[PDB]
Amino acid sequence: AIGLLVDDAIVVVENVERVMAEEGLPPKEATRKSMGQIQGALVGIAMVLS
Amino acid sequence: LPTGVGYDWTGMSYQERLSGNQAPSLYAISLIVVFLCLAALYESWSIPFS
Amino acid sequence: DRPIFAWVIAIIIMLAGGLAILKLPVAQYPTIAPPAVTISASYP
Amino acid sequence: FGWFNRMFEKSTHHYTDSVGGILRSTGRYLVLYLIIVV
Amino acid sequence: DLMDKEGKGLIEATLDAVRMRLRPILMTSLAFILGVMPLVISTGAGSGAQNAVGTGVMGGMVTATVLAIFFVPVFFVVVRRRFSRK
Repeated sequence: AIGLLVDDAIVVVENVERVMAEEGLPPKEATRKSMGQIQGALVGIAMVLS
Repeated sequence: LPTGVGYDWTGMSYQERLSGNQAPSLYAISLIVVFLCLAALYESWSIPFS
Repeated sequence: DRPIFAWVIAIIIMLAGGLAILKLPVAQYPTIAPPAVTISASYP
Repeated sequence: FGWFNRMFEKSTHHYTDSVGGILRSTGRYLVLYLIIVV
Repeated sequence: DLMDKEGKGLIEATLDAVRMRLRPILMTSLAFILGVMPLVISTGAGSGAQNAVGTGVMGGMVTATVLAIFFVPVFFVVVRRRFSRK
């Protein structure tokens, strides 16, 4: 499981790191709109691993 | 063999094994539901096949 | 509302439901009478 | 570091340049997919 | 999320997609391989079952990233399934 656990934790974390360079923005709104794209997958991937 | 001689499989083995009959049925339904769950969050007839 | 999402909910019931027909008794009337144990000896 | 300078050199050229190269073709890498299934 | 919301990109949306996420595919997968490393070998006496687990994942992660992110589908698929007809 450890393999498919930091996997999920890495996608959220580093996608914020993208928004803090691609379009320089550290604040809370960068973390929110980053998982506007990611959240769609996060629930779908949960249903296919199930 | 001669008359009055039958047989019966005794006696741990089995009822239905694992790499045998079972595995085909397990992987079978695994594909059926994976396709359905790649549609509640996607909407197409192409995304699931990828 | 959208189709695809609602149709995956219905296809779960296509399996789950029909799976119960292949995995649950097909018997007649259920258990109703109060269960009674019966002793039985014999003096010939 | 030259470690970060390396990673962006692969991601821009090399990798992604050859991603456009393979996408141009199709018939060869489909025959390669079916070879993998064999 | 690029194709519909932003711009189409017939083959410049699938290309532009990994243009900004080759990092997490090889960051998760390289961190996965190294976490499975102590099971493949290293330990080989106390638990011989560790060899049975980690051998079939180290194999199925070398060929699940260096192949998927490249040459063979997870790119080619989206082209001929979505596009090319309807």
